[PDB]
Amino acid sequence: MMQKYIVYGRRLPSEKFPEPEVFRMTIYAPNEIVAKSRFWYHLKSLKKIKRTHGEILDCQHIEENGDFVKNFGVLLRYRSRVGQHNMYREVRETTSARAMDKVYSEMAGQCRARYHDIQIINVKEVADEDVRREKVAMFTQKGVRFPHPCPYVHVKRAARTARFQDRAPHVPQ
Amino acid sequence: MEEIKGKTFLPAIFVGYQRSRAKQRENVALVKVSGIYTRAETDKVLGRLIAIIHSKSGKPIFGKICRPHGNSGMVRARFYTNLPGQLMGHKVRVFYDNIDVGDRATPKYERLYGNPNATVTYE
Amino acid sequence: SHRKFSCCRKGNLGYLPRKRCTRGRGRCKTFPPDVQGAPIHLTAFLGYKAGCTHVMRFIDHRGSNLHNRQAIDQATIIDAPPMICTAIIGYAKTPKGLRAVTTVWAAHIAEPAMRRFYRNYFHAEKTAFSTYMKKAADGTYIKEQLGRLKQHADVIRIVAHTQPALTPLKQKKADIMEIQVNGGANVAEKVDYAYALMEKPISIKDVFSVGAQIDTISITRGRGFEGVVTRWGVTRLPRKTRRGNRKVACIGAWHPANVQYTVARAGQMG
Amino acid sequence: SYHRFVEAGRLVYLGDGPDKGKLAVIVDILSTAAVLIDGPTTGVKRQVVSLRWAMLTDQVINISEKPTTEQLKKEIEASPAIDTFMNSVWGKKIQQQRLRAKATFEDMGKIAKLRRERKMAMKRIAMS
Amino acid sequence: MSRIVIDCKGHILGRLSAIVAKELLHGHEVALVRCEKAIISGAFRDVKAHYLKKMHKRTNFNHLRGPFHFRAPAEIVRRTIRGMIPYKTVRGSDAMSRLRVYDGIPPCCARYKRVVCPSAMAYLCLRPERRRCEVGRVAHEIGWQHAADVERYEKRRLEECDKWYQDKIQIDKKIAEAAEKDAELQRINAELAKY
Amino acid sequence: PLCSSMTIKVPTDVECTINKRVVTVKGKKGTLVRDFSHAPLDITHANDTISVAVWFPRGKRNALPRTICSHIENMFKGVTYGFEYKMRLAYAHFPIAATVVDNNKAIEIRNFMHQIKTRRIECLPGVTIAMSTNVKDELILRGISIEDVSHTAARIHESLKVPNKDLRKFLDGCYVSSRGLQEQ
RNA sequence: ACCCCCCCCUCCGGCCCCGCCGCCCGCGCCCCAGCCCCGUGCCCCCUGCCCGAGGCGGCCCCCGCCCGGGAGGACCACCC
RNA sequence: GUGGGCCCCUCCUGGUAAGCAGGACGGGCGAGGCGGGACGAUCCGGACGCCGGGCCAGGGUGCGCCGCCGGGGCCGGAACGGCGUCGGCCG
Ligand SMILES: [K+]
Ligand SMILES: [K+]
Ligand SMILES: [K+]
Ligand SMILES: [K+]
Ligand SMILES: [K+]
Ligand SMILES: [K+]
Ligand SMILES: [K+]
Ligand SMILES: [K+]
Ligand SMILES: [K+]
Ligand SMILES: [K+]
Ligand SMILES: [K+]
Ligand SMILES: [K+]
Ligand SMILES: [Mg+2]
Ligand SMILES: [Mg+2]
Ligand SMILES: [Mg+2]
Ligand SMILES: [Mg+2]
Ligand SMILES: [Mg+2]
Ligand SMILES: [Mg+2]
Repeated sequence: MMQKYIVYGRRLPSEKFPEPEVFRMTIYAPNEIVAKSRFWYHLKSLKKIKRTHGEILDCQHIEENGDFVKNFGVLLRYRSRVGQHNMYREVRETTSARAMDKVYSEMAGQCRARYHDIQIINVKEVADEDVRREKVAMFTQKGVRFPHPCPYVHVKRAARTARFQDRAPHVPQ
Repeated sequence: MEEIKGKTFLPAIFVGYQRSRAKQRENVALVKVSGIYTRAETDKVLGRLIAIIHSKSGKPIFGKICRPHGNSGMVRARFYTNLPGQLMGHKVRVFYDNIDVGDRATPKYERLYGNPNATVTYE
Repeated sequence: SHRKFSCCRKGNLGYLPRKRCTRGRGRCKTFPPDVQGAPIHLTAFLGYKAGCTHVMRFIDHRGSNLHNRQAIDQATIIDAPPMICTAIIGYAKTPKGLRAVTTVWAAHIAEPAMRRFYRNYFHAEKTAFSTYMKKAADGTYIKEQLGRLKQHADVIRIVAHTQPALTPLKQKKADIMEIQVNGGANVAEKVDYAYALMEKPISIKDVFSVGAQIDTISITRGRGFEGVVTRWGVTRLPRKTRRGNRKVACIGAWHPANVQYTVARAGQMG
Repeated sequence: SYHRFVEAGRLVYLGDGPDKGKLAVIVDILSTAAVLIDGPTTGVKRQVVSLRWAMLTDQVINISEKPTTEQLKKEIEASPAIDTFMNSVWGKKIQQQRLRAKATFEDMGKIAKLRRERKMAMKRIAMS
Repeated sequence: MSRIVIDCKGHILGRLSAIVAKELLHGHEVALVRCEKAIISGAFRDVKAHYLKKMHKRTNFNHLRGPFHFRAPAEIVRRTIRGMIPYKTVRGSDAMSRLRVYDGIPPCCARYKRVVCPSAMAYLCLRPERRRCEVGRVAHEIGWQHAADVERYEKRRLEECDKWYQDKIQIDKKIAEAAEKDAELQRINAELAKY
Repeated sequence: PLCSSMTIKVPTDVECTINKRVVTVKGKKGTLVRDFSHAPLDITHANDTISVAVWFPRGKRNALPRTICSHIENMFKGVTYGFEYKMRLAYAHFPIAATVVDNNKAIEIRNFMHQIKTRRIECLPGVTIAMSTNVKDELILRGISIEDVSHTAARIHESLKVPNKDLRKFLDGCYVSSRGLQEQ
């Protein structure tokens, strides 16, 4: 559901400063209306330009090619009930937006932090040798094999319409 | 049943009226059709003639299937005459063939007060 | 508030309700436990209470203050004329308890047993065991019917009755009771022993022995409707209580707003 | 004592999702929750699924490390692996489940009366 | 309108109760066999204290008015199902009267054809590290007197059914030999097109 | 990791048969059976060696493979050599008495701290108990199953308890002194 | 482990066996494993829609008082 | 006619505090049906002639009891303790 957007903005031009500077950002958001709001949240803190005093020049939407599985490293900050913290996370996904979906669900589940509690500092691709987290690194290898981690899930699902049967089914492994 | 005697059919059940926890709409019946588990596979049984046997007269009551209900294969049906509570848990027949019962399968509000702007002729 | 001084409740709540007994006589509800291999023996008998006396006996104890001295003891006397065994019943242990297989009666049944089947004997028309005696005449039917108890039962009992024409009682009909056969080597040996007792008398010297211990089961003396002082043993109220001192004063607190089953009330005693 | 493993080139049957009912092959392993699958001779686009949807067959296809939808397509067709699955008793049942999914209400009526002829024949046989 | 006969071995108590209750209200007759082999998730001792805390609740002024606490495994299952039924109405009392519960498999059900509900069986429902106990063992700790009798009867029954299977095996090799009745080979091939 | 695993060496003198997490071992001394079917394990018997493995360990499942491998090693020493526990009867002023009975399947104890109660402790089957014929006031427990030998020695220790006294001063009892293998 | 649960012990709807002596109803049996799951990932899916023996499981029915004594008792009941 | 009011949200004063007592903008009950919050004059929605059809707010969707699936994680109450488990930051 996440999407990559590039936003340009600038302070409204005046007599003291004709041709103000242009600032660009990369944003991940579910749509164009949330993305432009998040651009004004940062430009107000980092550059002290409220939304009343500036204008947005573009909301570029960028669609990425998948088809191969890469590593990503996300540097972010979030807020808990006792303060603010920094954190680095690693994930394997096919596009950057999909890697941000995975991050937001792990923050929501293990830290209970929602979307507006989180500021993304950095998102970059990480080559296989340079990985630093054990979970990701296991799969950055040649020849990884494991048996199915939950084959019971197949059997139960079929038993939701086939409510009564004549023998208890097996779980092939 | 001397006119539906030889008609093969698909089994069904009358589970209850349409309701909430506060109110109950007796003019629509909820019906369970065997082999229908999805809202999508309710199209096949949509709009077809059904029947239930009132086991005080022994005669059938005829009706039709109108809408689906929920996500899980339930349907809504309207009968010629609204059903009594005694009939819950009983079996419903979904006929595979066609039967011309005239207008004896249609609800009582649609037969009269159905508003055809129509008149009383007086012969 | 808390009851200020400590004192137990009056009477035993495990003998409730205090109603009249509805069983006719004392009924033996349990039997002694069977021991696989033990010598065969009978476990019960039925008598009538005759009287009390006292005896002098020489005490042979050890560590007691009566170690080599004489004591006077009270004894009770029970009248036990011989009983007649008339039938054999078997039961099986099932997931629903004890269920019976069949009951095999004797070929010939006496007058004291036949009278227990009728309300008035002189007036009634006599049709008890009329067909059974005809079929069972030839003894083969008994052997076949005993051919089941050997194959399906875990517990064997004999049916026996008393002879009330050998007592000073008024009744003329017998009292009928099952007596369990314990001991033996297997089930099949306890049915050969029960058959060898059919239509025969049994003396009490062939059940109990001298110095052994027994249990006595009966129905107590009756006193009719009786109040709380005597029925339950509660304390009698002081002399200047307005409406009488043979009562329980408080029969419950305000809450709960009912009378509890643990409170003493008047009714049938004995 | 496992005989079916999650690995590159393992053939799977899709049991849920919008591609339910189809075969496909694994090309990459994101984690213990998800894979990259791509079956191009059966009608599946290269996508990420959850391992909760994939049923492991007993067949592995020999493939390269990072193939492409064209190279995989000719790698698959070289192997006889797909044709042996369809001959097994699982593959035969899948075939019948595709002729009993198109049925219409008139046809439900016809199948139902046939089941009444089979039930009564097998009883007119069991009585010797 | 046949009877649905369910072998309760391996099933979760509450997940099986929910199924039976919904079937009863659809006008179905249901029997349940081997109630002492059903399963309750949790450690046996946690399950034990839970059933001993129910037994402490009785009407203070007269225990004959109070909740009755049944000790056999079949009756525990039947009281769980009544919690999922509007049993104080006529529609609800008709549903209870259509239900039967049995410890073991007794002769009145011994030739019925059985079924299972795998969506409520513990090997598909519970994680491997969760503790679990059998209903029969809980009952024996709160007062059921017949644990040993059900086992003796179950043992004799399976031996007699194990002999039966051997002769049933041979019968199938004669019943199924009947590929010589063409008037059925005309039935199978038409069913072939639609399958 | 995806798998946690340990491996052990199978000695030349035993036979091993593993099937559905039932390990049966047999050499000269005897034959042993254990049942590890209460844990999720992937055991592999192949090429005269044994491996135990757990797929996707999360918490205390990583604690399993070394436990099941250690129990199997005690199942090779017992079937080869056997276990031997030596206890010592200790006392002050009241000699404990000890008679082996039941042809070395039970022991009686008398006169512990001058007491009238007598003590009877039966051996778990497969265990034998003899008085020392070398050094006085000492018992010998022998068997192939290490759990069985240790459970019997602890049941003897638990039978001789001094009640209601300062145990730091009253120290009579029967104490395990040597936990080792046999020596033939 | 004075605790808790069961036995013993008190009451006990219902039920069973035995004495004297007919009705009705239904048609369906492998077992055991889930980190061997032994080759699975099905069958059933028509209770009349055309089904309707024997065996095997169910169901119904079947039994007086008054009167007088008492070891029983307000009246009744209970035991004779 | 009324000149006994009370409650909610924000903001306050006395009091250890109170379902205590006294003030303020706006709203409600009073004098507001219906659904939901198990249950409640005031909370969440929505404010009302008599009907038929459609759409759906608030709250929810194992059975009682109308309605559910797919996916990613984890597995009343204070100071103060925890080599329970999963995840981080600094050396
Ligand atoms: K007081
Ligand atoms: K007092
Ligand atoms: K008193
Ligand atoms: K009271
Ligand atoms: K009372
Ligand atoms: K009292
Ligand atoms: K009184
Ligand atoms: K108690
Ligand atoms: K006692
Ligand atoms: K104050
Ligand atoms: K108002
Ligand atoms: K922690
Ligand atoms: Mg006075
Ligand atoms: Mg006065
Ligand atoms: Mg106030
Ligand atoms: Mg007013
Ligand atoms: Mg309400
Ligand atoms: Mg429902």
